[PDB]
Amino acid sequence: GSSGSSGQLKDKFDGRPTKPPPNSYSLYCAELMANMKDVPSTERMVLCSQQWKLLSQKEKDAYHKKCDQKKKDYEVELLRFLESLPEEEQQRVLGEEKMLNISGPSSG
Repeated sequence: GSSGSSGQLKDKFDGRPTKPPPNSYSLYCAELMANMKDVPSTERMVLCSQQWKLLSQKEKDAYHKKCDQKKKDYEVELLRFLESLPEEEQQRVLGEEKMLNISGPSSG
């Protein structure tokens, strides 16, 4: 059936699950650009800023669910995958992803 006709040069959908966006803002950016087929990446990126500024709270909240939702799946897809790999493997993945739980120098 599908023996991999073509490949990629990122290698993101193999080592780790679907990486969820940072927040609704960045998420909407990809959503708008995907719809803005008749708009250059330069206009799209700029549009996402305006379209996001005009969007109401109820509208922005909708995108928030998608972002958070992606995190839920990312955790599961990452968990089922991690456990699937040995300690050594889980260590590398855990020492790169688990270490970065969305934080900086300190909570402040």
